[PDB]
Amino acid sequence: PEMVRVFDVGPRYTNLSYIGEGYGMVCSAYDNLNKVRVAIKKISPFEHQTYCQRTLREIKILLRFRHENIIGINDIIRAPTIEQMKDVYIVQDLMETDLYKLLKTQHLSNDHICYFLYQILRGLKYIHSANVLHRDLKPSNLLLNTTCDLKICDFGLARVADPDHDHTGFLTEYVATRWYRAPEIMLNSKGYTKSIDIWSVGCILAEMLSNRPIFPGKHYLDQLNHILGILGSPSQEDLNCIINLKARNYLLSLPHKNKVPWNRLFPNADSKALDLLDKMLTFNPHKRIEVEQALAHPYLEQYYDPSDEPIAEAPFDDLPKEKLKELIFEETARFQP
Ligand SMILES: C#CCNC(=O)CSc1nc2c(N)ncnc2n1[C@@H]1O[C@H](CN=[N+]=N)[C@@H](O)[C@H]1O
Repeated sequence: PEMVRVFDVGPRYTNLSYIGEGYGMVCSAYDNLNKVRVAIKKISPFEHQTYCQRTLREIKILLRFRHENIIGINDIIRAPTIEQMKDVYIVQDLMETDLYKLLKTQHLSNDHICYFLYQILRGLKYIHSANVLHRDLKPSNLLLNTTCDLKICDFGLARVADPDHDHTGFLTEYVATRWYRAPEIMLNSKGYTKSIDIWSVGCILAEMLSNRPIFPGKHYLDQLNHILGILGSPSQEDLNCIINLKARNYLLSLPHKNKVPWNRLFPNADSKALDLLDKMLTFNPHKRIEVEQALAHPYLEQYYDPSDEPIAEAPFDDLPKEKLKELIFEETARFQP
């Protein structure tokens, strides 16, 4: 068996190269059936029930989705029996880079920003049409190939939307990446509505315009104060939508902050881009633009075509890992001989 930097994927996959790490490690490899290099991630989740959760979610959702702007699973490798199954290998198309790596060193043209945003929202339209929330959209979860085709990846924190149960108290702990969290997560939201993903896309759009995160909070409440430092103080109407007193009185305790105009923050940006940015980065999640409205926005008019923006055929844990291991074993059976 080949070893990189204990990789067990043969004999279909050979000539492995390290790519990176972070629930395991990712390599590229030659696929001797399809005669092309692919990406393989090795996952070792079965001890920690948390790992088994994220792994099962990603596998289940990505095997059910089929969309040009969502990464597919080509193959899954694992032992023939549960007893012998310690690692799972996920095989995907090899993608040249991701948007995080790209924004570290490349300035994007406006034409690239517009194309990337279109593809992000086209993929998100399909996700949301399945009643799924991605819940961790950020640059490193947007893969890009050599021709800038964009595919959303990593559904390990994804959930079925549940708006009726979205309310919670002030300073409720949250897992998804801090810089891309909508302001209501810190105030009164569990992140169970589609508007959580639109906020994240707004943050991605801002970052494409300047190559720097727009709201780089250094800790939990600091995130909210970066957001308010640009958006300014919420209106009386938007406060009145927050019924929870601890959250509301926190906001009322802050000094008045004026809005920072988007065209002062991004003086080179296309004005239509900044109009759509404003609508994605709206404080009140009920007033925030939805995915299909964003696709119809004038910034995207070169690409918008609802007939070519498909939706899903149908919509979409306390569990002891023994049942989760078993669930993972079952979900991955279709790739065995
Ligand atoms: C197989 C499988 C499961 N795929 C994932 O879980 C998403 S990661 C990823 N998928 C890639 C892909 N299909 N082609 C090229 N490169 C990829 N990376 C890169 O692997 C290091 C980050 N790892 N992390 N998290 C960085 O270089 C990422 O660009």
